[PDB]
Amino acid sequence: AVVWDILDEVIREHPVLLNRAPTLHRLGIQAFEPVLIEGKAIQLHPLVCA
Amino acid sequence: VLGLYYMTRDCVNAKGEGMVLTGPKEAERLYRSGLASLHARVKVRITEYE
Amino acid sequence: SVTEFLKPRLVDIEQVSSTHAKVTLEPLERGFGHTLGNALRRILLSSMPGCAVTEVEIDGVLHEYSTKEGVQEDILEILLNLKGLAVRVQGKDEVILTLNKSGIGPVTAADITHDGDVEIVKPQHVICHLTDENASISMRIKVQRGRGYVPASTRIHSEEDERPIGRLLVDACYSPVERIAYNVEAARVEQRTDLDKLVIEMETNGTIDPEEAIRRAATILAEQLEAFVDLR
Amino acid sequence: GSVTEFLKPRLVDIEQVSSTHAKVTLEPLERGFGHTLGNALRRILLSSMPGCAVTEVEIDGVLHEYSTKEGVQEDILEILLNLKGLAVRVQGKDEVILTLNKSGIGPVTAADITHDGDVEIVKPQHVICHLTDENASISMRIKVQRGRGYVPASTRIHSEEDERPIGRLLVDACYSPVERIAYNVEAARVEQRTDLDKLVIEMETNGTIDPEEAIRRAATILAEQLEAFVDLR
Amino acid sequence: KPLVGTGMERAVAVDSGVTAVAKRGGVVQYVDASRIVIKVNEDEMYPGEAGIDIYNLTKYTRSNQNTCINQMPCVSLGEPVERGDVLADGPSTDLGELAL
Amino acid sequence: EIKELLKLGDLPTSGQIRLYDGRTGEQFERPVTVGYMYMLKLNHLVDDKM
Repeated sequence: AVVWDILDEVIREHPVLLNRAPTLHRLGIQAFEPVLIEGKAIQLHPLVCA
Repeated sequence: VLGLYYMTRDCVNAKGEGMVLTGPKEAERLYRSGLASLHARVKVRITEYE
Repeated sequence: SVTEFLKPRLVDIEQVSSTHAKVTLEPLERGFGHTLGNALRRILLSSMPGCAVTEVEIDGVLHEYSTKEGVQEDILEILLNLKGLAVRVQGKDEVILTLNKSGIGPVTAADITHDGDVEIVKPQHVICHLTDENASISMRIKVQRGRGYVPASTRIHSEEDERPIGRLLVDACYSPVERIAYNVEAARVEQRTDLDKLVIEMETNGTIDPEEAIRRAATILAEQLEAFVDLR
Repeated sequence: GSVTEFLKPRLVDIEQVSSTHAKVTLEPLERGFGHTLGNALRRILLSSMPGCAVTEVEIDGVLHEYSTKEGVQEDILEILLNLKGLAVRVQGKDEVILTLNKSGIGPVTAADITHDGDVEIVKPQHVICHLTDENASISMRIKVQRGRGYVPASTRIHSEEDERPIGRLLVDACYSPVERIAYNVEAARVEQRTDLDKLVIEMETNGTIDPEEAIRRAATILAEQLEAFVDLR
Repeated sequence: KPLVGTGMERAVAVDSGVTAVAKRGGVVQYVDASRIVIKVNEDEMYPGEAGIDIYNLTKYTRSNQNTCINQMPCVSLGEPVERGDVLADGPSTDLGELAL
Repeated sequence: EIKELLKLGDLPTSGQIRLYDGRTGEQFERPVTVGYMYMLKLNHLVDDKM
């Protein structure tokens, strides 16, 4: 579990890029600051999903 | 959008129509306490800025 | 043991002001945050005992829209100001106060007839503006101790239709809370990620600090429950 | 007057229509108190109630749940599903072992389970399997324990029991004995006093838990949680 | 079963190969988790035949898309069975009706 | 015929019922359509794609 603590420490300010094929226009790739959830689905904010 | 539309639509007759609220906080209270429905038309004291 | 439950820590309080404050709890079991927040909001809104101003009488007034010269604001505006009057009485549950003034400018609660049993918390509050000299305002207002909230259409009755010319009615916002909100979020401990973390945002008039109000609400609910808990 | 005071509720009446179906009444309650109390009670009752459940099964001659036995009508998976439905009360132990032996053609029912004097099978009519040959026989051991909520078998094995044997099987444990809760509120008549309410709660549960103990336990938990609020600085 | 069906479920479930259908009428003599033994009635059996038919169910096997394939009996000892009856359900079948 | 079947079933004729929100214990002002539906799982499980 110390690995989980380290993992929570590392990403605290580490943006990641989300991409949806096809990337029709440049909005198709965007940057987000992650939050860690159990499960296996990536969770988006609906507004940007539009 | 559906929620906002419902929230702002008024009706001719509703619970507590015509009363006067000294501030939007009291409007929120009267709604949450269930003594007036959202659609009821009322006079309210409001501050705005420019 | 099955009886185990993760009691929360009073993880923080953040006072934006004497009236405005936030209180946060972490962690709580799944679904406990919602029930506790909902129950507290209910009790604060509908059952908190308070002292409020309910009637006003003015000699030249028969109805809420009775015209009056000299005063800057309308009668309904002064009614709203009275509704906003922050007042607490420690003595009798029913008190009558009088205000009489002739002066250009604001009519603050500082000019009410003071009494040792009653504290106006915010004397700086303005009831109205009186536009001119040789113009006077004279009123009597009635303050009462009650529980919850009562609007005008609720208090009016045919059993109390025997009213004189000079009687007006004000909504008695006894419960001193001005706003209660709570929101629920996720928190993690012991590699568990199925937990409730709770945030409460609160505004109340200057009668009491919000912490005191929350403690009072908790005590009320516990005293309600007490007849059931056979445990120590 | 007495605006600062309150009346207090009590369990003025309790009624039982069946081993599973029960009705409880609280009186008197002040205005608005009824709904908040009913909502809190429903929440806590659904979530928290301690329960007794079936966790481990061991059957001779069976190595895994997907196999099949000679004489049983249903597959092993079906009989595990049947056992998951079992409801049982245990008093003296935090975990207990149950034993079953049957032979000969016919249904096998919880009545055939061999039990200790501290174990109550609520509904022996609950079938488990059918034996369809005279020489067919079934002989099994069951492990029963007490816990809150619901725990999947995945996290159960994630508890990392050292040296897991081969011939023992794991199922999900739905400990919670409460199945449905409803509350209703109506105008009271106590001493002809106004603004009083009578609250009623109806519940369907496994015949395990006592309704009165259930409500007292729920109120206990709620008061305990509120105590942390009482302390706040 | 699906509550709001279309009647077609019977034909599709029987016509597919997954379900075991009663090729010869009679009375079900024996059943277990995997074997079905049926006594053919006196009139239906041919001269010189043993008058008994047996079926073996595909208990568990890899489907062509990794799903399970299982056959479960849905009759009990001594129940009469009729020509074209469904003795054993297959995947997503209950009492011979499609059960997706 | 649907209405007749419902009427014999003692359910509301419109098929809408009143409903209470469990999370607060209050009542939705609008009636809601509650019924029974037939649902499938589509063999695109998340753990096969993550």
